[PDB]
Amino acid sequence: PTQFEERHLKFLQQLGKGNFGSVEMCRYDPLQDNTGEVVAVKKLQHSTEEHLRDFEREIEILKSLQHDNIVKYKGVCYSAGRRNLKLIMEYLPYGSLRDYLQKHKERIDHIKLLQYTSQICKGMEYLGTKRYIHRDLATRNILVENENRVKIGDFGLTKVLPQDKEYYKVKEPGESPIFWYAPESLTESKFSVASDVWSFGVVLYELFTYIEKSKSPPAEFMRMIGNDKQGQSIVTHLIELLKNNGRLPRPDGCPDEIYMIMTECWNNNVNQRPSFRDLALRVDQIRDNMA
Ligand SMILES: CCc1cc(O)c(F)cc1-c1ccc2c(-c3nc4c([nH]3)CN(C(=O)c3cnc(N5CCCCC5)cn3)CC4)[nH]nc2c1
Repeated sequence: PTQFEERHLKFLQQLGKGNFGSVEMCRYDPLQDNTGEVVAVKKLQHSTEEHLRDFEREIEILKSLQHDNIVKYKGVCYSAGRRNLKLIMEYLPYGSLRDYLQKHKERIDHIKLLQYTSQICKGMEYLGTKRYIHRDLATRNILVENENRVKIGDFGLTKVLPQDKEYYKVKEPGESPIFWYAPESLTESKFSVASDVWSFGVVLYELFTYIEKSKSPPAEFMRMIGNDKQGQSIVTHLIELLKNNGRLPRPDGCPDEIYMIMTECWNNNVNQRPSFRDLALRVDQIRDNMA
């Protein structure tokens, strides 16, 4: 069932590419008659021992997850051995929520945005039960199954909390999604349920801007940082801005109670951010009040 042989994988098209790995749309066709299931397949380009260990950890996390709002794991292809593993996930033709929302915004009202928001909270609450910190919550990493269902994707950075600590410190982090990071993640590389809640605030911001390009978190933070950037890195300007209570502005058209939720997620103190359970409850009630 979870056994996939390289000889039966047929390349259909490219679906994405990072700095060290990529995603392809393949058909898994053991009958060789083109009736096989279409799947999304991840592989690494530059396979260093550390990238390999991270990839194996991503696969172990995916094997453990079964939820309606989490992308379905199918298996792994071990044909070329440990050095060239391939991860097999369900293929979702609607793609990312970031792209789907930009494409279908004329048929996606605030009530629909809140239905997606609730599903994301539910998926996140489930991750929390397993002590998993997603670390890359963003609309580009949430996938769409249909008009009524979204699923949390890209578990490439997901970490498991230590048994006795409420945070995981990442010893050696590569290129990071800084405009979605909590301040303690930027300054101390500390990741927790509370830093996933901060990122969730940024996701909610993305949704309510309807992915208007000029309003993206990098566009707004870069404008807020200003023109006079001499002497310090962008991460340094970002750390200072957030310490001085600089925040993404309220999208025009955004309900006040939704912006209030974002501002609470963006508390500088890890211990003062809302829980995903409370976020689901609040979002569900705002959505019920709208209709
Ligand atoms: C296997 C990797 C993985 C690992 C995980 O830990 C995880 F949690 C989830 C996934 C994962 C990732 C993407 C998945 C898609 C998908 N479905 C579409 C896309 N992705 C893009 N898309 C495209 O049309 C597309 C997008 N970008 C392209 N690029 C952009 C950059 C390089 C040029 C090609 C090409 N096609 C529209 C449909 N379905 N299932 C997936 C599952």
